[PDB]
Amino acid sequence: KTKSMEAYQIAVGTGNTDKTKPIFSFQMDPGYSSVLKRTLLGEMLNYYAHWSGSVKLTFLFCGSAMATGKLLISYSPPGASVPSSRKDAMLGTHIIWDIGLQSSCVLCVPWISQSHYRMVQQDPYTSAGYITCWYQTNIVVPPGAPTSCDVLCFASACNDFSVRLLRDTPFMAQPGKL
Amino acid sequence: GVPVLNTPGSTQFLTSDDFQSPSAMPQFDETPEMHIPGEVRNLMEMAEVDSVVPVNNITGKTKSMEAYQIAVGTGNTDKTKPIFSFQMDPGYSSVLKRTLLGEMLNYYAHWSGSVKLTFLFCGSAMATGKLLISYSPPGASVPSSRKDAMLGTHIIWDIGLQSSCVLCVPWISQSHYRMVQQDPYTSAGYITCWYQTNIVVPPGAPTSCDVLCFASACNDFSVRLLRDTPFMAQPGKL
Amino acid sequence: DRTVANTQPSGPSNSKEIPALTAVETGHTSQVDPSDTLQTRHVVNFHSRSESTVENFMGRAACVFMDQYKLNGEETSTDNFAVWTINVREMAQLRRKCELFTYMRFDIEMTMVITSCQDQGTQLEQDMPVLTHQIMYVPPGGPIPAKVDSYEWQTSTNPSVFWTEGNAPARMSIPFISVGNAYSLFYDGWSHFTQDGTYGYTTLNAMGKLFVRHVNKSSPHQITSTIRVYFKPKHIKAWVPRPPRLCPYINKGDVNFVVTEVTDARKSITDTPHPE
Amino acid sequence: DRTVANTQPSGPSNSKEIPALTAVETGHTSQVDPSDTLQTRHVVNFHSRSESTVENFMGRAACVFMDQYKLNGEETSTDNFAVWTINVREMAQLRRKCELFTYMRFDIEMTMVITSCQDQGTQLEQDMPVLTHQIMYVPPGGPIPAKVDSYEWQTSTNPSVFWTEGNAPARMSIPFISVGNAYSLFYDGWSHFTQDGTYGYTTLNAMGKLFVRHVNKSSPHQITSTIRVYFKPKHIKAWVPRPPRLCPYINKGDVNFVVTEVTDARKSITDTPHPE
Amino acid sequence: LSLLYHLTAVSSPPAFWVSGWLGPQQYLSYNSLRGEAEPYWEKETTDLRIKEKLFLEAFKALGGKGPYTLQGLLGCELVPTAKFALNGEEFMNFDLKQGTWGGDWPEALAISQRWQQQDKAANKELTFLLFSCPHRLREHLERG
Amino acid sequence: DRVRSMTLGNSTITTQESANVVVGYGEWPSYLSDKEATAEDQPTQPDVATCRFYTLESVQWEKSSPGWWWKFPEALKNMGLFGQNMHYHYLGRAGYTIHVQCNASKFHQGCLLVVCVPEAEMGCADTSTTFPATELTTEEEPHVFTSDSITGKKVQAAVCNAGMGVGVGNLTIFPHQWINLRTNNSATIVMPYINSVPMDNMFRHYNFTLMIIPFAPLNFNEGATAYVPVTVTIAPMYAEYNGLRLASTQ
Amino acid sequence: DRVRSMTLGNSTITTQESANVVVGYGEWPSYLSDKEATAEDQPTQPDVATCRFYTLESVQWEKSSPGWWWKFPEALKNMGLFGQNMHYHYLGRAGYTIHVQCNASKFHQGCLLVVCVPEAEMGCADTSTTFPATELTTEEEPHVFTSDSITGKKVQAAVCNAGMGVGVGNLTIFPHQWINLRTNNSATIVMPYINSVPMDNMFRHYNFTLMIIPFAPLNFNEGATAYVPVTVTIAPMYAEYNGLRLASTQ
Amino acid sequence: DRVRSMTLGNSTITTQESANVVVGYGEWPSYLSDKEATAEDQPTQPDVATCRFYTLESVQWEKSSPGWWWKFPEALKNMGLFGQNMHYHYLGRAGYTIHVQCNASKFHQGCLLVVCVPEAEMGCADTSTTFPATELTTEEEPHVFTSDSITGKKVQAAVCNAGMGVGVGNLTIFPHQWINLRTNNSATIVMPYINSVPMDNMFRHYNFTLMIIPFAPLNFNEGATAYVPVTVTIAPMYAEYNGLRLASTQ
Amino acid sequence: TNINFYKDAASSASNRQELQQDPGKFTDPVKDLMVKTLPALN
Amino acid sequence: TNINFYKDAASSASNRQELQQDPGKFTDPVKDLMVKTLPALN
Repeated sequence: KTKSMEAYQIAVGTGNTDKTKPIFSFQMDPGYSSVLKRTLLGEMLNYYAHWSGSVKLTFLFCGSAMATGKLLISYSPPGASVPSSRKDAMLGTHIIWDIGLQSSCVLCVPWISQSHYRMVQQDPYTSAGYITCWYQTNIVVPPGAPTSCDVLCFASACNDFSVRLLRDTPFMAQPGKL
Repeated sequence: GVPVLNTPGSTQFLTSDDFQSPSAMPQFDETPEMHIPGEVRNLMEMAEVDSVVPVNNITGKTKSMEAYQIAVGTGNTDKTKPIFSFQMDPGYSSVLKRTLLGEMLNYYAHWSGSVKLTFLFCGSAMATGKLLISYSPPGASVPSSRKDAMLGTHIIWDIGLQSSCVLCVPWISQSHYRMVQQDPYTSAGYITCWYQTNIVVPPGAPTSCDVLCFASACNDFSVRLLRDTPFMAQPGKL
Repeated sequence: DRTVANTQPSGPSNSKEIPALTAVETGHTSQVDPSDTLQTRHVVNFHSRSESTVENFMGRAACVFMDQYKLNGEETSTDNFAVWTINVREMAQLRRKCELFTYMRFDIEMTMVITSCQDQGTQLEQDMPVLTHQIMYVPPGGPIPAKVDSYEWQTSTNPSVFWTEGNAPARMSIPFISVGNAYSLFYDGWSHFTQDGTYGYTTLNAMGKLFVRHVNKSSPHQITSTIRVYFKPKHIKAWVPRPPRLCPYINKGDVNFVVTEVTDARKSITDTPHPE
Repeated sequence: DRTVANTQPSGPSNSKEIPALTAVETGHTSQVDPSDTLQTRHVVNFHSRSESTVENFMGRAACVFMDQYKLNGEETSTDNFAVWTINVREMAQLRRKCELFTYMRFDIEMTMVITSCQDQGTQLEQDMPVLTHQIMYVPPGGPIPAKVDSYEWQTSTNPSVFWTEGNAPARMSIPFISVGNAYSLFYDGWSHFTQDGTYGYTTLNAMGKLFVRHVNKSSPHQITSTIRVYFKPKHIKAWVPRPPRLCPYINKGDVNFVVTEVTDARKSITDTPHPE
Repeated sequence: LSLLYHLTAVSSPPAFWVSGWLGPQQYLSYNSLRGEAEPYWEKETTDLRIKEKLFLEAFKALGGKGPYTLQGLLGCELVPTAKFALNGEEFMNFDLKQGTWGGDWPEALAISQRWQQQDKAANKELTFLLFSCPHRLREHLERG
Repeated sequence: DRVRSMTLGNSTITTQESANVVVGYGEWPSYLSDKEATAEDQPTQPDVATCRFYTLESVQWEKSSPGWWWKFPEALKNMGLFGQNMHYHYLGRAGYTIHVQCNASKFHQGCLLVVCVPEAEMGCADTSTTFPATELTTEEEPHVFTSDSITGKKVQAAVCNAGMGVGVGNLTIFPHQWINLRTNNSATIVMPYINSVPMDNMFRHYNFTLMIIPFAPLNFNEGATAYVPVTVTIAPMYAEYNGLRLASTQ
Repeated sequence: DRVRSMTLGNSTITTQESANVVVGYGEWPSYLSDKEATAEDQPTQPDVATCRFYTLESVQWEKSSPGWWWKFPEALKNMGLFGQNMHYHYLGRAGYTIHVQCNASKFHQGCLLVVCVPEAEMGCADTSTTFPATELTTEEEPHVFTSDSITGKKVQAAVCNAGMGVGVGNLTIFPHQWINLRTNNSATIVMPYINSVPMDNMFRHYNFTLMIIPFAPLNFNEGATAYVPVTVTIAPMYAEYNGLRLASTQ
Repeated sequence: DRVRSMTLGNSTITTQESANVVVGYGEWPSYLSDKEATAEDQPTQPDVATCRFYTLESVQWEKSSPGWWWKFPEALKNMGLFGQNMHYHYLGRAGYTIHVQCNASKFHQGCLLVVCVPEAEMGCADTSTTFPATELTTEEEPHVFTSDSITGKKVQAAVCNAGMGVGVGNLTIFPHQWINLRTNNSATIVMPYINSVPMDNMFRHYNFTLMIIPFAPLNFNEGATAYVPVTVTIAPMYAEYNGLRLASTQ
Repeated sequence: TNINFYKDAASSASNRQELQQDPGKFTDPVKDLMVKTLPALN
Repeated sequence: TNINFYKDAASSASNRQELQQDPGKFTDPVKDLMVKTLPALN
């Protein structure tokens, strides 16, 4: 699915199967998380060693206009495990997205870091939380509408976002002369 | 351009220089400084803090909690003998070193100022006595009797509600600063404790009580010459 | 140094104002703060973004040219001088940073960290005086040296710096040498008007060549010096930012690439690296 | 420069004021001067504590990194560059001074006293030009060199200094590189939220790595250089002071120690070293 | 082909042993008791001694007193491949860019930091994976 | 608002479900200023002859379509007086308002990143060589991305990346407008004249690429319109033209 | 004064022989300021739900007892709503008022250094390895120092040193209050939130250790109460909590 | 207006077709006033910890579904800090904003009376006896009405009546919001704290029942989404809590 | 620091102190103002 | 001496001249003022 256009599309579907299972689940750190890295926010952080500020994850629905549902996307602060049920997800920070005319509801995750700046690299200390999406209500589609729709997550930064310590990006890793 | 002559002391890394230097990360946005409680701005502020003195350096008693406890007892035996006796210099005296004041001085070569030795009684509340703690200035031998102790600087501590009487030793140094290292010149005096009155305890109270000495520094205390601490003596790579 | 915007205090809101519900289809990134979608506290944020500016991001000096030019005998060849058609693309570390923006107007500090090491050989007894290195920037279209002792090293008008080994690396601030008003880090057009010829940035921003040599005529035994030109783009006026390069660079003349994954693959869409 | 408080004049006192009699059980160090408990004279004390401040105590620069990186031939290995995960703990001399305080916000001057000595060998005839040394601070999470001639030495954004041997040691003032508002010299917590993982200061204050190498590509015969990074913590805003370390340091990642005596043992509680 | 040293060690045992497979065939059988790379060989023996010391320090890095069967699949496929497993479950990998081990497991970060404490151990791993493993793979392919 | 009308030149674009108009980097197009000018050829300024929505060939959005890219100054060659002035003028500056119309019913699923990437220098399928102009610029048909890696002496149209060796999903830094069939029936990106030089040849230089990349593949149940086109109309407002000379043989 | 009363939250602590209350480094606890804040999650501030004296397990002061240490943010896990908010919040800031009550008769001898040491990073008995979390943090019982050197993969609890490789008697630099049975029946140390970062995880990070180290061993003649307990109550005043998320499995 | 956004606590509810928000009896929720207060325990007031939309289990609207009822203070037990404070506090007052989201396409028929009935005392299937608590309060799943009369020692869930022996269609006197799939994709009922006593136990007392009763059964032609869920999210704004004590074993 | 010792403007220091930003160029590029509180479309 | 030749604040000299101290943080940390002359307890 990666090295393709299936990497960005979050497959949200009309079904009873695995609707108490996360639509997606990754770590909030744009720096070292394989999901939130290699994007504008993630690659921007990878050029630094310390980062701060709220991350807005804008979830754009890509499906039929007749499709309607509710997706509960939750940022869980560190200290516990990754959310395994929507009950554990709504305890932390969560946003309920009603699929509709807007269809681009954004989970603007807060800054609940213990320190002023988190670590871009894979550091167990001052790490971020986890982003998990769930089916608040199943996306009901008419017979003419496709059952399997998609979601695109957009990582962006707020007016509160900042980075501190410049560094060379580990992504490149130049082998030799070009 | 401007004619400049390379004066002596150039292209050298003096360890105690305040020269400026180009930054690795220009225009770096440092994390905003929050008001973290406990802003220590002088090392003497740490020295000024009463710190339990391992007075009882007796073998076995050290590397333990018996090092700090001065065993003061209810008896007729050796009550004309010092409760404890050591040298006043926090720098090289084995007793007053390895504490906040002592280790603070060991990071320097010259020190000055009065040392407060706060003597906290750790015994039964019914226990009552009098301990005469004396700082004797140098020039004579260490006090061997309480008569020789009261001649110098002494404080009579009445064990009671306070039970933390402090011998704030004076600054009777010939020079403005003493030597942290073991120097016979400009050395400090001697701290010796004696039984002014025997600590009488009721039958229900324990006979052998304890005393904890706290080395701290006054508002007059200061050090002059920075140096590497001899305590560490790093063997090699960690 | 203006800091980040402080998170304004917020409380429970059941209003008809939908901050989270927006439309990214419009091409507008939602301007919502955590207060907008969540109940937060009033924290006076002092997280300055000074080091996160293009001036500071490009301020870090990174190596752009690595070549080995040699001093040896009288058999002068092309290995006694290092030739570089001055381009950021050569080394990928700064190439990615520059290719994070389409156009950048900047004055470029060129620091030559020359490292001279005698080439391993049977006979190394030589005791050569301190090597002096000439780093000349040939203007685009100007004459370029053919040998280490050619007339082009007589810098009548070509800028040059003579640096003695052991001193501070030779830092020369090259001004904005561009025919246009910016440097096109990407040039989607072609070299010629007939939609042919060379393709890419190489056609425009044709910075003049840089030639490095040993001012010392010869050395009893061969000594190889690594020029290690580092670039510090300052006075940045970057325009049209671009995403940081994903695929590893293959060539310094084009952005030609071997297809790479969008990001590190993970077991499943629900796979979160977390402590057990 | 405010001096110490002058000893106020005092006389005989039989009052109900008990300066000596206090309670250290309260956690308050008695503020009594010699005048309070003894009859003293009025001396105007000028013993300034300027050199006894954390700014001056930490102002003394002490070596923090000792490693030997080598220049030799073309068989590049990990011994041609010196790697250091920048931490005060490495050398105990400054580690004890820093571990005299729990948190310290400071800008850190990093001075590289490179000492290059040719390795003793059968053949030392080589006459190498003046060695140039590159000292690059890799930001935490940034790419780190795999070889002495890797792309990571092209410092596009990583700070670096090129220093020629024989000049003043390369002094670079690294700013406050910390995610938090201070440097946790002690971190009683763990690396991960599950109360596991790495324990100690190493989890936080994750200063980026420092890589030192010879800018010169090769040397006819092997030459070993000792980097000898010395740290000068300036602009100190130290918080929560701690007692100077008693036990000798065993590891640079933890405060793990072999139990040591509280202080030097003495014959008896009444034993005073005194002249006879 | 794909060179893969199957590093393995037991905290409470053959304390440490390596199974180097140049392809599906096994060509190296290193053991802790022998201390030599029993099937050029001297350099591989030194590298595997460094790996043995790293594995011992990793065993010291884990706080738990229970048994720990550390494993790894170090090598290069002609691309370096580093996958470390604790108790038979993959827990950390060595990032070549950042040049350090890590993963979601807390023991992953503990072991990575402990190995980072060792002098140039991360860059020793970098040389082993990016340079030494492909060099040995090519040398053995030409030889065999 | 959803409904909108753009009247640039003779052509007029009416939309009912279009999202908000995006102005490229917030700068509205305008004629090259005298302070910003480099040529003294008194450029001609056709207000309506060249500044009008030229409708490009309709492109069908398929279920397996990876994406497409048009090189705008170039795509508009031999298409009206804008292309004629491209041929007849050495220099050229224009701000392009790209309205991409991709109409679909309420039962159609999908979303397109319709991003205008200035100087989107594409990579080659064989990295050593460089593709010909017939692979980058539209040649009787827009150029189409590929789902996986491709080889040969062609443009590396792997939709896996943005085409420049960069992350495609990170292309939103450039001005863009997503065509989500749920919300957007069209995308409107108003790119100003974006170039390093004040004016450049419109054939020699490709000012930008309109990359229309379906992130969610068009999925529709049977009975719905299979032919869902993606038309591209572009209006070069403020189409300045310096260096008038003989027509180029393009 | 000897008598004192502290009313923090629901719980109330009354003392009759307690010494003067120590405020950690002279700074009274307070909520994280907006100028000093780093997170924008609108932290919850339970004034009485979390800011109350939680009574920890009573510890008997023995004649041979070397000492004890509690990791405060951690010790209070699964103990009331403070522990619940620790589980449910990623970030956490609190100023802890630790009242240690060690009551004894007038015939009991001894003194305890009840010192709150911020970030008291302990050493390991085997220096090469590192102890597990079950050795540092209280696990059904406070962790107890040892009179002499100990070995094994455990915390170096040698009471000979402070536990960090440092002189134990020098610990008084940190805020402290001695429990001298002659004078003090309890110790009161008011530590503000003491950390480098504005907020940190209360399980990942141990803010401080309450080290209760008897310098003079408890000596009492026969007939006196042998069981002399050392209870620890701690009130996390101004217990701020950011990063609300799922409860940690601690 | 159809579109709406409610930001209560950490959670945020966005709607596009929701009808007008209903405030229970026109009184907006608020904290218990001192004039209206009966307890002097200084109640804790978590502004965001407890006052947030807790998403209950999704319930499928079936063609034969009679209806459902949740007991709100009770349903939210063991669900976040609101349930934790329910366990840990004897008294409790809260105003509940119930957003019931039942999304459906334009081809789905049906309407639900989503009525919040304060103190909806239900009847028993066998009138002589009384049902257990496992029949009224939600037990791993919401309780579902029955189309016809039922027997046994269970709640009389006959959807024929309102469940209290009263006309179900007359339930609209209580605050309500109909989920008509033609118009409403969700219902929003803002019930203030509605009780006789100023505060009552949230387990002992069921403040109200959210009865979602489909008056028109969900009818959809084949091919349309058969699984049409009815999610229930409830935000207890102004969740006051008196009588703090040990956690209830519920 | 602000003092320039060379007449050439290209010889001056890096403008590290200059912190300017207009995120509305890339984060808010729409022609019509889009308010966060207000619905973005219709 | 006071003149700073680099724009970066981290590039300035050591603040050796700054002599500030608050020993009351560590030597007088008690909430209630403890006067030396007055009895500390009762």
